[PDB]
Amino acid sequence: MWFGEFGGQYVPETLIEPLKELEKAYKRFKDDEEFNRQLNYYLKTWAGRPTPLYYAKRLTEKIGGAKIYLKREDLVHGGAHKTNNAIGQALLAKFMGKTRLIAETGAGQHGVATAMAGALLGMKVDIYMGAEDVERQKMNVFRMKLLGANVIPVNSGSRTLKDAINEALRDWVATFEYTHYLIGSVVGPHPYPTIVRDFQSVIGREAKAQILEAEGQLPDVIVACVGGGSNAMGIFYPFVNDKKVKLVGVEAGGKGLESGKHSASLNAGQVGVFHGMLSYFLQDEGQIKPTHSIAPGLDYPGVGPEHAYLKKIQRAEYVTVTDEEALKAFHELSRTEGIIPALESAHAVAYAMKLAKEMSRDEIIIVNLSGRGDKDLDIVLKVSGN
Amino acid sequence: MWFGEFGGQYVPETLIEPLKELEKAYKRFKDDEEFNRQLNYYLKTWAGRPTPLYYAKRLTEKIGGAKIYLKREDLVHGGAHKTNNAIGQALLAKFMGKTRLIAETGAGQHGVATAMAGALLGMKVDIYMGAEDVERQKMNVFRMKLLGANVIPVNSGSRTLKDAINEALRDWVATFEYTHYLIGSVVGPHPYPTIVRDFQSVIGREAKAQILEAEGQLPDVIVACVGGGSNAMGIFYPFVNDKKVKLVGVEAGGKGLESGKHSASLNAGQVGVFHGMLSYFLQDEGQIKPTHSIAPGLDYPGVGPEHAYLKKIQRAEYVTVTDEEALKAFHELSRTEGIIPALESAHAVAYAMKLAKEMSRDEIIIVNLSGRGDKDLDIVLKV
Ligand SMILES: N[C@@H](Cc1c[nH]c2ccccc12)C(=O)O
Ligand SMILES: N[C@@H](Cc1c[nH]c2ccccc12)C(=O)O
Ligand code: NA
Ligand code: NA
Repeated sequence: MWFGEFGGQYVPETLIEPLKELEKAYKRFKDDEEFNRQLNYYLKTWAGRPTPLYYAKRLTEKIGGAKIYLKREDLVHGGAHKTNNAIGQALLAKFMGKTRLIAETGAGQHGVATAMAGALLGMKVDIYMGAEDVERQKMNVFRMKLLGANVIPVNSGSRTLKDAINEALRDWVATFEYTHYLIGSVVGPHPYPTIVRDFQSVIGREAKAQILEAEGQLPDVIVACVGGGSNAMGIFYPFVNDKKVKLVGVEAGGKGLESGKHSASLNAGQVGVFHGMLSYFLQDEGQIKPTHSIAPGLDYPGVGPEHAYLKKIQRAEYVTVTDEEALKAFHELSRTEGIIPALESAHAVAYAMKLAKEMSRDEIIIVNLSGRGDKDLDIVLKVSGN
Repeated sequence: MWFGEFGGQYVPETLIEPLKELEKAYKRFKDDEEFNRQLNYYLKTWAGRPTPLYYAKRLTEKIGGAKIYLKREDLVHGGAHKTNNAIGQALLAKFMGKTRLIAETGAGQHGVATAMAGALLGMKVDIYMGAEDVERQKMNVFRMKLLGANVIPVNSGSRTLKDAINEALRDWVATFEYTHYLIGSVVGPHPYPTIVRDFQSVIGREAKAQILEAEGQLPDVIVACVGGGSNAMGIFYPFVNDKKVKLVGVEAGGKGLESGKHSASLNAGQVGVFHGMLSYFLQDEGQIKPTHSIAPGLDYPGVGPEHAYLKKIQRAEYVTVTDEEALKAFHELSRTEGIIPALESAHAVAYAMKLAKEMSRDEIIIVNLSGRGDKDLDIVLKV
């Protein structure tokens, strides 16, 4: 439930029952033979795992520093690592006898992944989405609709991701007997930060074997972008006990840290309690403060408790990258390696490039390439221009 | 060079030298140990091969007949099978000492695949694209520029794919010393229909191994959509000598075969020489007729000569599906399996659905799901 001081279950008593039931089911199924057979089979045949680990030789040579490898989560079905979590939890839901999935989304990407897994497993899917986000993510909303899901605009509060999570929890209180709340990152009340991390850990287990195969040793650094923290947790977690492996999380610096238009909770936020967890949040009077990133998956005012924990014990370092740096990295990866990254992933690429220049040519960086940039084309067209 | 009577090399003198140099380079490198190390490496670590073979359980049970498996070329880097050919020909070009790629595109999908492969290997890339297609494919155009390619609008003729291929050929004649012309499907003069089919055959080889693992037998039917024919040849070719495996190719029926708006060359075209090859072409006083499909990859007025051959010897059957049926299958796959298919691929899905209803529950159909539908979201929305 806790990662040091961070985590917990700060919810009304009406959620205690659904959360206890989910904990019990997960403890039962997580190591179950049949559950893991089916999950692996879907991950393989439907999602396309394993993803490759790709040596970005041109990019490495251009920078003239450490070797840069990309863990190619951009190749998973759906175009992002979120699918690994959507399948794991949807399958758990199905083993729990649930017939409906609900989920929040802000960028839309989780909503799509949820819709895809619910279509796969024959479940009803309802997606809560703040109205400001719906307006800004018309194509992802359309994807969710083609996939058979219903999108429910949330008009309360600030009409964004924080408010969609709050509305989804209210729904789950009334519907948990047949509904599973499929949370999209390593956030929320226990057992969600644990479960989502466990479903994303496949990324690091694969990357560890692949890098051993490619280079005969562990990497010197692993770099991942941090919104809520699930792609980073998925790649970090199997290297947590390999003490020589540096772990770097990259937050959204937005228009700059001193601009106030960023989303860097670990860098600039303060301890707080929302959405059932004690973690770092960006807040003013204890209110959640508006956040921004050019990468819409990075725009959440909190961060997962397990990251707060790794930061506190100094197991992992957390840095920031601006919108402009990320954008430059997005263009550079496209032109240099023929890989169009998600703007989220482009944050991690931008930090890696900086980092590589300072290291020696026999050192190794693995970047988690959390998604592909098709979803971002409209935004990049508007901001970069034609 | 020929498939039965089809194919060939019917080009001006000025194209002979480039084609014969390509053909020698191909002979040299196709089985070369280093060339195949490099190919396999890029296909694995950059493209993501192998792609999985997926049992479409919900769809199969709903229809109630044959089991439907999908060969998931939607999961290749770039979201379509074109990447296999783009890699293989770009790498060839690189081994030949070329520094530049040119390529035609209509739908923009080949233009993107070529741009990606050029970027990967550090080549210059110029894409020839009919002005008509440029205006309908804003996002693919954008993709190509992000990948560092240049897009050259073509304003001659009808300003569509056939004209792009013409201009690319004219450029290649001038530039082949340092440029490779990376053609997009199993069409053109020898050795292109062979080279493209050889670089797609990986699809069939994987699918063969994968269906044996899954079901312990070969399939009853393999179904693929057919524009120029490359995804279909890639999946068919390794099964050509397995005499019990039926091969079905699905052409764009457009607004109906009666309607004048379709791209069903094998089904309603006539044999003719165009783009250096004898094959089936849709023709009016003998000029190449305008063509149409909702799936922009299926709108070439010709078809690859290896298909013309397979049809003639009756080793494969060719059918058509309309725009309407393809769009219904696009929606059905999305809702039932959580896979949004390319509108090209949705033609094969739509036919496999029809076929499956008529077949037994222990029979097996493999559909080549040649692409994902992200690229098609604008046009499906705009509808
Ligand atoms: N907004 C993103 C990522 C996301 C989903 N749920 C979250 C919860 C916390 C932080 C980020 C997220 C999306 O919906 O695709
Ligand atoms: N027009 C499609 C497919 C294509 C490329 N070249 C071709 C030649 C023949 C037939 C089809 C094609 C594209 O460009 O992506
Ligand atoms: Na944050
Ligand atoms: Na045709």
